[PDB]
Parts: sequence; structure tokens; C-alpha cells
Amino acid sequence: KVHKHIKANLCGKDADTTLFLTEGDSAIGYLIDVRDKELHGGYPLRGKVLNSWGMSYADMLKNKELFDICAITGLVLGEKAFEEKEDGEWFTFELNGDTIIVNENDEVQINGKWITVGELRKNLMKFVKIDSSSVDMKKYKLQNNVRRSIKSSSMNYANVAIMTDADHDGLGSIYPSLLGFFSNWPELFEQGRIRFVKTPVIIAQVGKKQEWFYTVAEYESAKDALPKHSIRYIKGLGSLEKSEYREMIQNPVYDVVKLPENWKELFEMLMGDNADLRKEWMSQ
Amino acid sequence: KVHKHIKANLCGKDADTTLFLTEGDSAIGYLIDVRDKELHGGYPLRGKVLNSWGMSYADMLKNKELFDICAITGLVLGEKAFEEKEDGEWFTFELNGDTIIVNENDEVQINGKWITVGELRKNLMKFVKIDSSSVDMKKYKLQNNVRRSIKSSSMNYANVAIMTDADHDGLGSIYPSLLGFFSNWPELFEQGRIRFVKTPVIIAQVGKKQEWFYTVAEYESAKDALPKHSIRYIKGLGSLEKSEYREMIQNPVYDVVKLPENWKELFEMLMGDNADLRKEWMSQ
Amino acid sequence: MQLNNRDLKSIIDNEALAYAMYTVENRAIPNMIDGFKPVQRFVIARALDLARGNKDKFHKLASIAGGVADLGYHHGENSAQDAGALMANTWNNNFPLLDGQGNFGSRTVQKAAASRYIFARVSKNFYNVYKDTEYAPVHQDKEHIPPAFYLPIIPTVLLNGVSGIATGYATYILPHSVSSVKKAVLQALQGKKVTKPKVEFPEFRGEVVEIDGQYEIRGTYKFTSRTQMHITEIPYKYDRETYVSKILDPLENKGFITWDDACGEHGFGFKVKFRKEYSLSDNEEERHAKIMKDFGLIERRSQNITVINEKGKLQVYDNVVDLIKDFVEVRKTYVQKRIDNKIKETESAFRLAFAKAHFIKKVISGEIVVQGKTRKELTEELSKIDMYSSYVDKLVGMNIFHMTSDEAKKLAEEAKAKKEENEYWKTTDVVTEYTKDLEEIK
Amino acid sequence: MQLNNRDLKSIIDNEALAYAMYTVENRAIPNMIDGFKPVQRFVIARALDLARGNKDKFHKLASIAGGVADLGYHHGENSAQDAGALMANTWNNNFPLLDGQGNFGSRTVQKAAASRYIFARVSKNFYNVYKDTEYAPVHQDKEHIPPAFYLPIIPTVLLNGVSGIATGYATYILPHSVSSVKKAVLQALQGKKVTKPKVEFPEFRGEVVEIDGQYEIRGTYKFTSRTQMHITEIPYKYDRETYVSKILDPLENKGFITWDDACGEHGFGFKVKFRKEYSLSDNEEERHAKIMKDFGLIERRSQNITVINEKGKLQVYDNVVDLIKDFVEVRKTYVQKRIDNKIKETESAFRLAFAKAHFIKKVISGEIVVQGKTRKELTEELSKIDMYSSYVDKLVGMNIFHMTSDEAKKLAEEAKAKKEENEYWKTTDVVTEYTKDLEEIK
DNA sequence: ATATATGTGTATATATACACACAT
DNA sequence: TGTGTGTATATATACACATATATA
Ligand SMILES: [Mg+2]
Ligand SMILES: [Mg+2]
Ligand SMILES: [Mg+2]
Ligand SMILES: [Mg+2]
Repeated sequence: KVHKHIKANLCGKDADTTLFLTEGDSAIGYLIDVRDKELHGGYPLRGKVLNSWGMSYADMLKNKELFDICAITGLVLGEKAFEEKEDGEWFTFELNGDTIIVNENDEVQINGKWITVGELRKNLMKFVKIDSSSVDMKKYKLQNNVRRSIKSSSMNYANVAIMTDADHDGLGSIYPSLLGFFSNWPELFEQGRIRFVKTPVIIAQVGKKQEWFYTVAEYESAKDALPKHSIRYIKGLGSLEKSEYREMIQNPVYDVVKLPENWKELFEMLMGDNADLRKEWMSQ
Repeated sequence: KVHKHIKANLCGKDADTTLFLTEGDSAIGYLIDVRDKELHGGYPLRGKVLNSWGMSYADMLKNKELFDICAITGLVLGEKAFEEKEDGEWFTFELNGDTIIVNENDEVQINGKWITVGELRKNLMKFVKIDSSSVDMKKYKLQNNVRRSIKSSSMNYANVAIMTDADHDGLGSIYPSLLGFFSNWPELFEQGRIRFVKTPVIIAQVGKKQEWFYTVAEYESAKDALPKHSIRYIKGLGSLEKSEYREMIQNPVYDVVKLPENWKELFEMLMGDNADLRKEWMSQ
Repeated sequence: MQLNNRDLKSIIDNEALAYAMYTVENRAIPNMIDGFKPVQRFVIARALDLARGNKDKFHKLASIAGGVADLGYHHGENSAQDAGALMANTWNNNFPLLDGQGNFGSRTVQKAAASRYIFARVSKNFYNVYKDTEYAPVHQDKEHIPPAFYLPIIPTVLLNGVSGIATGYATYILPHSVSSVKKAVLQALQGKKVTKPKVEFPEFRGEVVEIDGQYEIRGTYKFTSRTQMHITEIPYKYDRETYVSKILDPLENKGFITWDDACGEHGFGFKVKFRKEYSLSDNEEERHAKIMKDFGLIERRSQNITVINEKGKLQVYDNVVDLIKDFVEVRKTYVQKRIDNKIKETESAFRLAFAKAHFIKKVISGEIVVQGKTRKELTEELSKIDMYSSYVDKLVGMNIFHMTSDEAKKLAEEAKAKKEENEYWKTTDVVTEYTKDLEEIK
Repeated sequence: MQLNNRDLKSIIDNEALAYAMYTVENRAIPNMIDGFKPVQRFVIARALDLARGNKDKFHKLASIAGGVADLGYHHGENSAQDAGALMANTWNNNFPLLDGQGNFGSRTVQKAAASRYIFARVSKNFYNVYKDTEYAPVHQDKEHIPPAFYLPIIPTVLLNGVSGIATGYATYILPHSVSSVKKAVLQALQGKKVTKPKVEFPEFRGEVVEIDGQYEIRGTYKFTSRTQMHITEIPYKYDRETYVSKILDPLENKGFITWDDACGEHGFGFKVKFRKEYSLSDNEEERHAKIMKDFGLIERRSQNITVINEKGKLQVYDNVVDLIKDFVEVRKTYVQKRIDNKIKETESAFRLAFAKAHFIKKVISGEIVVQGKTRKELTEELSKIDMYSSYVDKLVGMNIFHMTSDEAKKLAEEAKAKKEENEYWKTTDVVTEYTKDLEEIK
């Protein structure tokens, strides 16, 4: 019953629905027209997200855009969001040469698509029986050919694709703050359920075709290598784009976020009470 | 005891204590430094004043600014204002070369002041004993001088001065709306306790001499008489230098408001819910 | 410390009356000729000023609406921002006079994005219909940098559609299609039966029917198979927020409908399937009436054509035909002013050009020798002789490289060719030139 | 669909360590030379752009800001207005670089009016202190229209007091007296032991004492009688609102003091009548300490001199006078660069003027027969391939009031004067020019 | 062992008036 | 009797960053 939540038609059902947390009402105005009406959502945040590292699960649920996100997605703090199934059987897919060990209920990638292994069992393909104790989690998780089937979940949106402005504030202050908030469930960054929707920060008009540069750093690596560019700096995600919004939504370039082994150390150094770790982190 | 109240140190005591109403917090900043420091109040309003006419007192005391004004001066809606003592004696004198009929306890203006008959009894000027034959109480009530005295007042401030900005909106929509609100206590108007501080709207300097025009009409009535002038249109009281604000406050040109016999009929036309009255009044 | 007793009737006679008239004339009611409230002419004046150097440059809305106080805007710049943001889009504009880039709003979200982002510039429609911008009337006030009102070719006030509120009087004019207003103006120019313009709404696919003054802006629905319907278009009044919560929410949490969203890029697409608890019947007429009543597919609008005429006074019109007929007559006396001004300007320009050609043709030969002189004697000798004094500044204007060849030819060519322009301006009439200027609107 | 993979370590090392070293460099942490944060620099650049037409005209703070978007400030215009309102004050700035008209704030209420009222222009201090703008370094980005940093004569960063916060790094510098900073700069120029500048707060009448490197700011209280005191001054950190409601209302509600207000022209003037509940020990030291501690009349502060050097890198200093000794050393180079550029420009101007005089003398003598000759081959002729071949267009581009003897001598006089100015510019040094420029600041 | 504040930055919201034709 | 539109008046609120005093 959130006021600004733009619900999807299939939100709450079993589908590849997506949430589209922006960082303002302005950036979401063009979403309701160009989004897929079956699997696409949207909730505008309000400025910088609260730094929610180290806080208990009672002060996080006091910011407006930290209780609204929790209620819209159906996630509940302090509880496991997913529920995996059994992991008895094993199989081999042999895709692009590498040996992908899969289970009886997994989800493989086909050029960026998600298809269940159980349905793929109907056709023979390359399924080869292998023994147990072949837990090659990182081996098949590098490009995510294995997602454990969810027995039960209270998640309305089975995607939390984050799109914000590509400026420094919207890329180094709202991006990692939301990453740290969603870090409270260390399973979203395990099946590629947290995604970054890349947004052009600069559009040049070289020739008669518009050239897109997603980050300022990327732009300042071909500036004096590009012919007669008349660039437009995009500060706001949805308020400097008219039909580029439609192209970037219907033809998106996502980045699924994966947590390394020592993610806690990185988050604590970036989002922590000790300000001396950041002085020794920015100096290198 | 509201938050934005510059209370005078002689508020709850008998003195020439004034409450200064502005239309915003920006018009108050220089008042705190040019005040009398013993007899001056202050409370910034918030934009236009809710239309008081035709409202029940319960709905009258729901707008935050109206309730704040009612709680600041000590006025109460539904109960009449300060009471008056017994009259009937007459002590007419020859002040300013005229027969001015005065009761045994009033307030007399010598020159922009307030002195009472009780304190006038010890200064040795002319007293003429007059019987109760005369009944023309309005002969002295219409003017500021010779007003009824006070025996018990619940009003914190002894004066209410509406200091709004002299632009079109200030004099046209907000001033004759606080006027309509304060018309609930006509005893205030009778005693000359509702004043308007004449603020400039156009301070135009020619050579080294400044000219203060309190209304656009006065500027347009003298625009073709002054030499080459650089007009400085001050949109609000927050656009005035501290010297001009100090001269305005400490050398005030008041405008005491006095209501006529048919003030209700001339309020129903401007504030009532009948636009045809405004149509007929404007077309003339 | 001054005490003045001010009677309340004087306050209501001066301050209240002045504010009421200020809201009536300079705030809400638009100009009949120009078509702008006295905040959109400020915005367009500033934006057209910003387009002096680069015509196609997009300037930030905080730069167009900002810095209009030097043009005479006495109010806050946020009002100018919200007034220049509403006139640059196309969801509510039949003839936008500002072309902008960014999120200016759509029919689903009738709210432009924050002014920090969106850019705007003067559109090509303004340059296509707003002519004689240098012949526009000059305002009484010296601080009013923009003119009294611009001089369009067709009445823009009927195109975009306006709605203003002021103390005592209010105005509401529905949008009218450009191809019909142009036809009405062309018919009024020659003198004929002025065909009334047809009301057309921007980005709207419905049916705007008029019975008598009232308008019946409609929508569209389509029964998919037997119970499922596809609302392909809602009336023009409705947003997406105040149509889900206003007619679609208080029809789902009541036991009537179950709706989904298919509001594609075409427009509004609220697919709706009715449950068992409904009173729809097999009769087509009753079903149609109930569907168009419950779902709010019919909105009613009646114009209140109140405009500030060329004299600065309020005026109320009964129909748009009278507005076009009066506007044509008002603009036909400004086309004549253009003719007179062009005649005088071309005469004054040809005289200067002929004087310049004479000076080049008589100095190169060696009659008016300027060697070994000073400023005063040259300016006196050229002033004493005729045909030269009135343009005595002309002595040094042509610069040294005109005292050569390939310049006397050019200098004489300008003087010879300016008579073509002068003769053209001396034969064209108001009707002919107006008809020529009306054929460039496309 | 272009699903890629991004590790968290690659996110917080490329995109988080690009906002961390953006809030430090391109935000907060004022430049050591320029004296401004980027927002202040953009605001002053736009103010200079406006003052180009007229430097004595006041522009709205919605116009002083707002227009900085095209200058390269893509951070919203409300922040620019708020940062420019803090620069035009006299209560907050010991050396304002913007003059203001309206209510920009007072010490009692440290809040300027809304931007709809206040006007801002460039102050006389900026013009007396900031020189060599045309020789200031240009930013790497082409969009950054303002220079990399302006070049003042004195370190303005140690003039008004700054407080900046950023990811990892913070800076706090107290306001220093202008007359002492100027003396320190002059001493650093001439070369000798430098006297450290003293800390002075604007519109403050109290005491500031150096203890163990700290800075303690104490107000003054006097006793007019046994039970009456006058608080003549309070520490600078306080307002009227946050001193009445943090130190005074606590005491009043606790039944200790009764305070009357006198916060008028002479700052804060609270008059306190004590009560029997409040102890009033007769010992002078104990009474003074109790009064100072209870009434909050002592405020201790310590500096944190973090700045950005000439290479755009963070630099942390320890002593107060260790930025002057570096700022002077660096600015001597930008004075020498100005001297060299002025030498080159004056030589070029003198050469052009001499060529102009020579060509005029030749053309009035018949050497260049302009008459009866086309312009192109005239340019190709003796006007080119001669002594004045380098500026042939300029000579071709001369106008008529130079063949006369009145201005033919004027051209030669200007040619002789530009050479005299070049003689000045070669017979001068960095130290002399900088110490001459420092004398203008009284 | 916490609380506060200081100044650039990220987004946003509210109450109020005015009128006149639809919808109750 | 009640929202509703568009130009005006005035104002407010959450979050991030660090570090050096006041407080617990
Ligand atoms: Mg946004
Ligand atoms: Mg951003
Ligand atoms: Mg006002
Ligand atoms: Mg004001």
C-alpha cells in the first residue's frame, strides 16, 4: 500500500519480476511509459540512503526509504529471504567447453536468460551422471549457471535492479549504501538478484549517432580520441533523457553484484565508525 | 509560548507593548536587532492568511497561524476583549483649540502619546465641569483620542501592528485578511489597537536623496515629477538594508484602523462566498 | 511615531481593489492577441534573449526562469519555473512555444521533473507564427523589458488551451486545432463566413463532441471476449495517479472489478475484468451508459472565454469565432504598421547606401581629397555640402578597404538593389502580405 | 539483455573511490591558493560575468546562481544559492568578497533571507585582492569555464574561516585578521622571521587567547550591583536562538536566574538578576569561574589546516604560518608568468601600432594606391611581403579617420607609448611587482 | 562512551486564495 | 457541498561526511 510504489502486473506471482529503485520522483516519471508492464516495478527513493551498517534491526525500520523498500520487496530483516531445495542429484552440462556441474533443480544461463534445469531434463542434451560431494560452488557461480531452486519465498519482486543517476553522488554514495543495506541478506548477492542498471552519464553527438559513456572516468579516457563531440552531461537519471530512457530500459546493460570472501571488511572500511581506515584507503 | 516568538520583556505587564506580525521568517531577521527590547513583540506568519469570514470558531482555531496569534496576544475567540470601567462624567477641555468632550477616565493624545485623565489631574491645565446632557459618545470615539480606559485586560500585548510587505499581495490579500480575523474583536478597533506599519515598496534614490513610496500608486503619481531615478523595488521586507529597517521600526508611520458602521457589509463583499459582489465592486 | 486613523473602507477601496485588478489583468487572464499570461511572456522573452547567439542551444530551466527579475518580474522565480515548465511539453500543448529536452511530463505523469535537470529553448513554432517581434507595443512601465504583447499571426490563445483564476473573474479556453484556427483566420482575412475552429486535444485519441456550449470529451473501451475490457483511452482530465485511485481503486476493493495495467506507449491501457458481482446486462445501450458513467469515460467542459484585449481591459466573448474575427482586425492594423515602418526604414537605408556609393565614386576619382586633414575640417566640409550632412557619420564607416575596386561595384549594387525592396514595400497591401505570411505555417 | 558480472571489490575501488576523492577535492577542503571551494569559485565566476557589463549593479541571488550550470557546475542551483548567501555577510566574513543588498543575516539570527529578496554583487575587496585572472591556469575539463583557481595577493583561506567535511578528511581554519595576514605575506616576500597571524572574529568584542596551541574565546560579563549582572558578550559560536534555549532557558526553568533581553545594536546584552537559589560565593576566582562555566561564556577550539595545493592534491599543515610561506612562494611564479606574458603582449601591440603608423604614412603619400585596384590583389600587393606583412589584414581593416593629420600623429604617439610600456615591463621583477600590488590593500 | 555542529551535496513537501461549471 | 485547475505568498524535512569539545 506504498503511495509511490508502481506495482507490476505479475508482482507477487512466480515470474521474473523486477524492482527499479531510483533516487527521486523525477527519475521515475518516464518509467511508467517505457517499462514492461508484466515484469517491471518501481519505487522512488528520497535522496541519499541512510548508512545502515552496524545498526540493529530496529533503527533501519525507521527511515522512510528503508521500511518502504523492506515492505515492497517483501523482505524482512533478520530472516532468510530464500528457501533452497534438496541437493542430491548431480549432472553435467558441458557449455562452451567448461565442465558445469549442475543439480537436479538449478537455473542455467543461455545468453543472459534464466531457464530451469528440471525442465531441461526432458531432453537429453549433455546430462552426465556424476558422484556426490562435487560442491564446485565457485566453479559454476562465476557466470551463474546454478541457482538453487527456491522452495518458498516471501519476495514479491524476484529482482532488485537498482538504477540511480550516474554522477558521483548517485554512484559512490547511494550505490554502496544500498549495497550495504541489501547485504543484510547474503543470498541476494548469490543468485544475481541485485543488479545495477547502467545509466549514461555523458551522451556525445559525434557524426549523426549518439555515443554513450556510462561513467565520467570512462569518458575521460577517450575525450581526446573522439571526433567533434558535443556532449551532454546527464545529472539526473530520468530527467535529462527523453527517448534514451526507453532504449536504456528496453535494452538494458545490467551488472549483477557478487560479494567476495571478505565483503564484511570492505563494507566496514567504506561504511564504518572508524574514519582512519578511509584515510588509508583513499591514499593508495 | 510558540517557537518563533520574540517576546518583549514587558509583555505581561502594563505598558505600550506592541506585537509585530510579518508574513514570513525572512522579514523578521532584522527586527530582532532594531526592536525596543522592552516594548515590541514578533511572530512570523506563513504566507496568505486563511479566510476568516464565515468560519466557526472551532474551524477558526485550526489554521496554525490563527491559533498561534490567538495564543500569543492572549485573545480568546468567542469571549469579548478587555472590559471597561463605569462612565458618565464629563470634563471637557480646550486642547488643540477645540472643545473635546472627555469622560472621567479616558486616554488623551497630546502629540502621538497616551495620557489619562487621572494623570492629567496633576498637570494643572483647564478643567470645565460639564453635566451629562450630552450623549454624542461617537463624537470622540471616531477619533483615536478620548478612548475608554481599561480595568482588566487578558491581552498580553497592548498593541497589534501588522507589518506585511507593501507589494500587491501583502496589502491586498493578507492585510485585509488579518483585518477580517481581528474584526472578531471590534473593541480592539474602537480603541485604536490594530495598526499597520507603513513599509516602503519602492525606495528610489535621486542623486543622494532617497524617496520612500509605500504603494505603487504613489510612485506612479510622482513618476513624472522626480529627476532621473534608479528605482529599487523591494519585493519583501527581507530585501531591506538594516539602516532602512531600523528607520522603519524606530521611526514608524502607523495607520490605526477604525471600522465604520457598515463594516460587516463591506467585509461580506470582499471575503464572502459570492463572486458577483466582487464583480460589481471591481467594475467601478 | 505617527498616528493616522485609516478607515477600513479606504483600505478596501484602494489596496484590495488594486490587488484584485492586478490579479485580474497581470496574473491570470491571458492576452487575446499574444496568448500569454504576464509570466509566460517573461519566460519567452528571456528564452528568446538567451537564443541570441545560438538558436538551437538548450538552456537550463533554472537559467531561463532564473534571472527574469531584470526583465520586470516582481514575483518569485519558482512561479516562473513552474510556468515555463508547463508550456514546453506536448502532453498539454497543441502548439508548443518552447522545445525542451528532459522529463517535462507525460499524460500518465502530468508533472514535469525538477528544474535542476530539464533544459528548454524557444521552439520553431514561435519563429513560425510570432512575427514582427520588434514592432510589438511598448509597455507603459520602464522596467517591463518585454513588450506589451507579442504579435502572432494566428491567435495562440485558442491553441494551447488556458485556465486562469483571479479575484472576481476567471477564464477557461479549450485547445483548438491549428489547421482549423488557420482556416478561420484565412477566411476572416478576405471577408467570408468564418468557419468555427474544431476543438482538439494534444496526444488524445477520443471524441470531443459539442452539443450547445458544453463539450463531451469521451474515452474508448473494447470488450475483449465477454467480460474483459480494454480501456484504450481515458478522458483528458485524468492523470494515471488520479485514475487508479479515483475510479479504479474504488471499483476493486468493493467487489466489482479486477484491473491490470497495459498503459503502453500509445497511451492509457487499463485492462479490466469484471467479477460476478456486477449489474451489466445484455442491452447494449444500458451497458454503454453504465460503463461510461461508472468508469468516468465522459468529462464535461464549458469554455469561459475571458481575455485581456489590446486595450489592456478585460473582455468576455461568447464564441471563439468572435475572438478570431476581432483578432484578425487587430492584427491587420499592425501589418500596416509593419508596412509603414519597412517603407521608412528602406528609404533611410537606401539614402545612406547612395551617399556611401557617391563618396566612394567621388573620392577614388580625386574630388573630395582627405589627405592632410583633421576630424573637424572634414566633418565641416562634408556637412556644408548637401546629401552628405545627414549621414556625416558615414565618412569613416566604410573603412579603408572600400576605397578600392570590387567595393565600388558592391557599394553601388547595394544602393541599386535597395530600391527593389523599397518598391516592393510600396506596393504590397495588408491582405496580400498577410496571405503570404499565412502560407508558411505548416 | 546484457547481464554482466561486477565484483563488490571492483565497485568500492572504482566508483566509491571516485566520490570519496571528489568530496575531498572537488568539494569542501578549500584550495590553498584560490581560497574557495568549487561552488564558491563558480558563484564568483558568474558574478564576474554579470559585473562585466556593470560592476556596481546588484543582481538577484537567483541570478548570481542558476546561471552557473553552463559554467560547469552540475550540482543543483540551491546549493549554489546557499553557498553564495554565506559569502556576502559581514557578521560571518572577516573579508567579504561579495557585497549584499537585503537581509543576508546577523549574528543573533545566522540565516539569510530567501533568495527571492537578497541581491549580491562582487565586492571591492575581490577587485583589490584578486588579480591576474586572465593568467590563471585553465582546468583540464573544457566544460569547466572558470579557471582552475583564481590568484589573490593574500591567502584568503586564512581570512574568513572555513569548515569543510568530506569522506576521510575534514578542515577547520579560524578567521584571521586581514592586517596581520598582509603583514605576514609582506614578511614572507622580503624574507625574515614571520609573525604568526592573530585570530580575529568579525563583529565580536571579547577575548581570544592562545593556550597550548588551542584557541579559547571568552565573552565579557560585568556586575552592576550585588545581584545584577550584564552579559556584554557571548562566544562567537552562539546565536540568540541557541543561547536563550540552551543556556538561558535551562537556568530559568531551574529557578536560578531571571534574564531581560538587550540584544540590540551592541550585539548580545542579556541582563541577569540572580536568585537566592544560585550560589554567589564572594571569592573572585571561584565566582568568575562559576559564572564563565555556568553561562557558557567560554568556547575552546582547535584548528585543522587541510587545504589543496597548486597541484590539486590534499595537503595538511601544522603551523598557522606555514601556508603563507608556501602560498607566497607559489604566487611569485604566477606573478613572473604575468610579467613575461605582459612583455610579449606589449611588444606585439607596439609592433602592430608602429606598422599601422608606417602604413598610414605610406598610403597618404601615394605609395599604396588603393584607388583603381581590387581588394584581393591589394592584399597580395605591397601590403603583404613587406615589413607590415604580418598584420596585412589589420592595415586593410583600418578606417578613414587615420589618413587625416589629426589621428596620423595619434597612431605614432600610441606606437611610441606602447614601446615605453614595454620598457617598463622589461625593467621590473617579481618581488617589486608583488610588493607594489600588496600596497593597494590598506 | 556518546551528542552536537559545521557546510556542500541527494531528493522531497506543505497551507493558503481565487472562481466557475460538473458531480452530488 | 466538494475536488479541481494555475499563478502567487510564506515555509519545512530526512540522509552522508569528521573531529574536537561537552556530556555520561
Ligand atoms: Mg532523480
Ligand atoms: Mg545525481
Ligand atoms: Mg507579501
Ligand atoms: Mg516578507
